[PDB]
Amino acid sequence: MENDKGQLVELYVPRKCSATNRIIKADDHASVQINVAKVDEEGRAIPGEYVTYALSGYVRSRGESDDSLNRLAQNDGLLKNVWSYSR
Amino acid sequence: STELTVQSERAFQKQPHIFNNPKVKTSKRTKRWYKNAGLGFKTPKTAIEGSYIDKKCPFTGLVSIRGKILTGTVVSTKMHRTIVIRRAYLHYIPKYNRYEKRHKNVPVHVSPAFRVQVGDIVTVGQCRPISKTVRFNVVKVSAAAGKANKQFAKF
Amino acid sequence: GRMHSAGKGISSSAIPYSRNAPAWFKLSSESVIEQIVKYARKGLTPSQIGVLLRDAHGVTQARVITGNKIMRILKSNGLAPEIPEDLYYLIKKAVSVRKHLERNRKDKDAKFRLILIESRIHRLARYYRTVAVLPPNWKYESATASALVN
Amino acid sequence: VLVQDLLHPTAASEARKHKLKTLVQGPRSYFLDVKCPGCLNITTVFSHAQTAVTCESCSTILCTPTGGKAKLSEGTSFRRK
Amino acid sequence: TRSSVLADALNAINNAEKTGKRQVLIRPSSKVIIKFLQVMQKHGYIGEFEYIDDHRSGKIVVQLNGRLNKCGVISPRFNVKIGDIEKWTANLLPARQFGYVILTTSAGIMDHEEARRKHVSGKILGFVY
Amino acid sequence: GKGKPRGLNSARKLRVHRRNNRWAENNYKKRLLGTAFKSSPFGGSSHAKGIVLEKLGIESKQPNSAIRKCVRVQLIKNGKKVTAFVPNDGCLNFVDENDEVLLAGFGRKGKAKGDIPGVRFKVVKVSGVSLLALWKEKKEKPRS
RNA sequence: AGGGGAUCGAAGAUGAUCAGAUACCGUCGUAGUCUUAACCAUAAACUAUGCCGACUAGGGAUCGGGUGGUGUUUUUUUAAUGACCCACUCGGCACCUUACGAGAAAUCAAAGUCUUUGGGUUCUGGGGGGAGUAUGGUCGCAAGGCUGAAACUUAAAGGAAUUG
RNA sequence: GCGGUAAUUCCAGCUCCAAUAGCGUAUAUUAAAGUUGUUGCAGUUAAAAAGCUCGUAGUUGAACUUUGGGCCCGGUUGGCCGGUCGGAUUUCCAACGGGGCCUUUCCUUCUGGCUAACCUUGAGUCCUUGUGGCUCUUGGCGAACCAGGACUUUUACUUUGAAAAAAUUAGAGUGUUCAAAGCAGGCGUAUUGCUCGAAUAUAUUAGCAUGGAAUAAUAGAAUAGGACG
RNA sequence: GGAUAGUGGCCUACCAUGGUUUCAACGGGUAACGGGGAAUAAGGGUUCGAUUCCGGAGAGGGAGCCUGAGAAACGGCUACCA
Ligand SMILES: [Mg+2]
Ligand SMILES: [Mg+2]
Ligand SMILES: [Mg+2]
Ligand SMILES: [Mg+2]
Ligand SMILES: [Mg+2]
Ligand SMILES: [Mg+2]
Ligand SMILES: [Mg+2]
Ligand SMILES: [Mg+2]
Ligand SMILES: [Mg+2]
Ligand SMILES: [Mg+2]
Ligand SMILES: [Mg+2]
Ligand SMILES: [Mg+2]
Ligand SMILES: [Mg+2]
Ligand SMILES: [Mg+2]
Ligand SMILES: [Mg+2]
Ligand SMILES: [Mg+2]
Ligand SMILES: [Mg+2]
Ligand SMILES: [Mg+2]
Ligand SMILES: [Mg+2]
Ligand SMILES: [Mg+2]
Ligand SMILES: [Mg+2]
Ligand SMILES: [Mg+2]
Ligand SMILES: [Mg+2]
Ligand SMILES: [Mg+2]
Ligand SMILES: [Mg+2]
Ligand SMILES: [Mg+2]
Ligand SMILES: [Mg+2]
Ligand SMILES: [Mg+2]
Ligand SMILES: [Mg+2]
Ligand SMILES: [Mg+2]
Ligand SMILES: [Mg+2]
Ligand SMILES: [Mg+2]
Ligand SMILES: [Mg+2]
Ligand SMILES: [Mg+2]
Ligand SMILES: [Mg+2]
Ligand SMILES: [Mg+2]
Ligand SMILES: [Mg+2]
Ligand SMILES: [Mg+2]
Ligand SMILES: [Mg+2]
Ligand SMILES: [Zn+2]
Repeated sequence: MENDKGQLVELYVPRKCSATNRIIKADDHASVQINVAKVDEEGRAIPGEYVTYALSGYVRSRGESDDSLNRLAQNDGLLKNVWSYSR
Repeated sequence: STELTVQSERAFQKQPHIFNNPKVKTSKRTKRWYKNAGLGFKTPKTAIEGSYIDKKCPFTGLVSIRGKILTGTVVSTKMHRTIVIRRAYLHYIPKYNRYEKRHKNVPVHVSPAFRVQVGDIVTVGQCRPISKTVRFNVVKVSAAAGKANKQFAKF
Repeated sequence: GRMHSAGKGISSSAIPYSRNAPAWFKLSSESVIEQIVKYARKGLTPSQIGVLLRDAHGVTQARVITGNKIMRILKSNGLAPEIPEDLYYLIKKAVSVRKHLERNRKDKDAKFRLILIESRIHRLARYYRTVAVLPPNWKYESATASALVN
Repeated sequence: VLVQDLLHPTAASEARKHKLKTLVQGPRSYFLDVKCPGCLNITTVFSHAQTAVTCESCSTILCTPTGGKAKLSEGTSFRRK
Repeated sequence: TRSSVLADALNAINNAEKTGKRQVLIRPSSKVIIKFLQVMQKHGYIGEFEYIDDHRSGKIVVQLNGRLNKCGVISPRFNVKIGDIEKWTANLLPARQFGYVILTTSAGIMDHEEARRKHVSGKILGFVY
Repeated sequence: GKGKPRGLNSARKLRVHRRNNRWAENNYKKRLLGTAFKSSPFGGSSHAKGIVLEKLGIESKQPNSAIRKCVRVQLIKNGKKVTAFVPNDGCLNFVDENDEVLLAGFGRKGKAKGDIPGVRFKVVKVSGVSLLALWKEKKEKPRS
């Protein structure tokens, strides 16, 4: 959200649901920020290093929190099968 | 409208100053006068061919066409030698930013050269006041009928 | 829809993508077009023919094998009825309903049913009349209507 | 739900759906080469007769009409083409 | 009976954007619907749509993304007059700086701004944001 | 769409349907029926001069109690006869019968003022002077 | 206007009750109640909720139709049947739970997809009282139906919910 | 809503507020009013869905027909440079529009008048090793519109333009001392004159003129009474 | 055909049966001259225009006419009414 000459005006470029890309806002004390763990060679799980996803309060409310997560973490590589594009 | 007779009046019908000297033996009997009214309307040969008199014929009469050229669907053919078209049109009501159907019934004189039936689209031309109401004249028939000879009987 | 009730019955033919074919169908255009007219003359409505040819014969849809609706096949063979068959089957009904009401003035429900039917009739004709298949003046009439079907 | 392939639905969920409410709607009746061994030459029948089909030569019978599919009479075989 | 095939297509889209979805199946397609769905993706308010060819009138499948708040249609396709196009955008677009009234002109179905550079006019179809 | 036809060509319906429902518009009707010119004591005018018949003492409406001193007036232009209030303390001694008062409204569009029942007019001047003036004492009532 | 007139029973007459008691309770019982021929056209004629089309969400029942099964039961010799079971699918009458949503709320899968305000269309309402009154027209044998004002008056009337 | 004996509402005194050469009051209308609702209401219970269904006028009404690709011409903003003594244009770049082509493709149509344009070419060349460039007659462009014949399915919408009164409105110029105004005025050799002005826009529903060919109608070849010849 | 400056049911004679209408004819109301405009300022609107410019009608109500290029004139006439 620029300005006349360059200059990033207006505070706060808010988050964004990964499922729906609708805006995660402030009084949305209902949404979520899942951090999955970046593992390495044999079980060990590299702390402080994540793959993350943010889901709107709305999606979680409509119950779609699980299924949509599945698809997200799988076509991001941390699920093999489970999910299916067809139905 | 006319048809038949031609000389069916108390008065003798004839074109003004279109003399035929009987002394001079002829094969057409009556010399006839016609004109091309202009503006791109063929003067149908049934004006030239014909025998009707009609002093209000735009092709064989003393009326002249000028001013508005209008078109309308023929809606009534019940008066001798003059019909009444209905020109319709949508009218804009600006508070509502929408239109409504209105119409007018312009009465117009029609020359024997044309045969018109009800429904035909016509093209009229303005002329001098010809009667109490008619200020236009049939100048071209656009349609024909309504595919009438293809509404007939059984196989 | 359901133009004279609160019926909402989705119910139809689900007709092939295969706008030609069927390949397992031998025969010929000759064959059916002939076969069509045999029943035409034997006195059948294009509907009954389409139905008979669909079961006994392998005529999936008579157009797909002769690019021609049956009523067109019939018309072009001078075997086409006075008035359209749906208008006919309509009128026919309104008659038999009427003959019921003659014998039973006491049946207001028939009255009601009759109205509905004729109002379908009346509106149908207006179509057929508009599109030139019935003379610009054709009318249905209780008086004459019964003689009109038989 | 929330995201799926409307374009490539499964062979089984496209299966159970109504005949009009499928992806491209099509028929689901079939056709039959029907035999009653009294004959040699078999006749082609539509799965939902209406017209109780009679055989080629003999006025035998064949099938009888119902609500939907026809009931084929007694000792008969068939095929779907 | 079914009376503005376009207006239905926009509603479906809107209701799947609301319900948080990412694909709509729309019926029965139309030239216009495409040339509307075209402007939408041309300013990237939906993803890609596919025409499936029932031998009937059509089906489209819009994959969309959620950048869209509201596509909408103007039900009596009023006549707009070169200067009143500002007035339309005014009444129904969220801000001066984005989103288009898409409308119908003799020179193509086009967002109001393209309809400015080309300097044509015609009827009003729908809008997007 | 509930109600209104949305058609592009349905203007006639829409304008006429208006014309109609305007009649439930209270003052639109009054204005077209010419209620002003017809009923109502004043001609439609802002004021009217008339003449005093009797001095009256109207008891106030609840929950108020008093006696609200008025004049029955027979309007000149009109013949029509009207009761009207004589405002402020005293004033009713300025009036006397058969005098010529100028009436005016009460600013309620008809509709009697307050705890006064059915009086819709007030006095502004007697014998040509202004009631106000006389009250204060900037002026004195004329001859007879 | 006939026929019918068992039953219950507007009116009327009584017995009781009551300060009274033209009533409520009990008795008697006319018209009516039923039917034919013709009227009348009104009901809180109610879901107090227009019709057509689309879209948006979960669940178990059920009514009618149909598809599917090395289902159960009927036994005969297996079948055929018929009823029953389970999966589905249209289309019914509904109920359940939610509420993305809607509402002033009560509540509502429509009363939702509306200031992010436009699918098509019909009708009605515009403070309360005056008053469904006067009037005219029209329909009716009548009773009455439809259409249907104003003067004047008046600061509330009303709705849903909360606490008492 | 105050007043029935301590009146924050009356009658006054004091003090105070608002507007001020003006301020009150009556009546009307307009805004507030999304309480007339096209934009923009409401109708379960607040006012309000006809007992029901048919149905003419009226309003409304599914999808489908030249789409996609290639080439040419020259515009108007904008950038990176300025060549130049504030603004200039060529090469470079995008980006936004307009015109005309070839893709099986009426462009109404023949009969010359006419040509502005290249498939031309007749020479060669100012000059960057040349398709960078235009003057230039002798085979080969139609449409740019003349004018005469022969003919044209109907609309709606939309663009642009003519024709148009002034005052009024919006608005430029100008120091009526300001201003409401007005259309004046401004410069000198103020001794024999110099000179800027008296804009612009709106102007619509209809009519006319013209560019468009999406959206929405209308007409056509089915008893062939078809179409070109 | 007459009449007019002239078109025209303008009038007459003869002849026909037409013209308008839910897209509101016809009738009623108007405390109605029409327009340029005026008031209210989100827009869409609502209301208003007797009244400085244009057009129109009148000159107590009606009719009739002279003069003249031009009047159905009224600071012209003639009649009836008031
Ligand atoms: Mg006649
Ligand atoms: Mg219906
Ligand atoms: Mg349906
Ligand atoms: Mg069926
Ligand atoms: Mg009312
Ligand atoms: Mg008295
Ligand atoms: Mg008087
Ligand atoms: Mg009895
Ligand atoms: Mg009693
Ligand atoms: Mg007693
Ligand atoms: Mg009694
Ligand atoms: Mg009722
Ligand atoms: Mg009930
Ligand atoms: Mg459900
Ligand atoms: Mg079974
Ligand atoms: Mg009170
Ligand atoms: Mg004291
Ligand atoms: Mg005191
Ligand atoms: Mg004081
Ligand atoms: Mg003030
Ligand atoms: Mg609008
Ligand atoms: Mg309201
Ligand atoms: Mg109510
Ligand atoms: Mg109802
Ligand atoms: Mg009715
Ligand atoms: Mg369409
Ligand atoms: Mg213009
Ligand atoms: Mg000017
Ligand atoms: Mg007659
Ligand atoms: Mg009316
Ligand atoms: Mg007047
Ligand atoms: Mg005026
Ligand atoms: Mg006026
Ligand atoms: Mg006046
Ligand atoms: Mg004039
Ligand atoms: Mg005069
Ligand atoms: Mg008189
Ligand atoms: Mg005079
Ligand atoms: Mg004079
Ligand atoms: Zn057999």
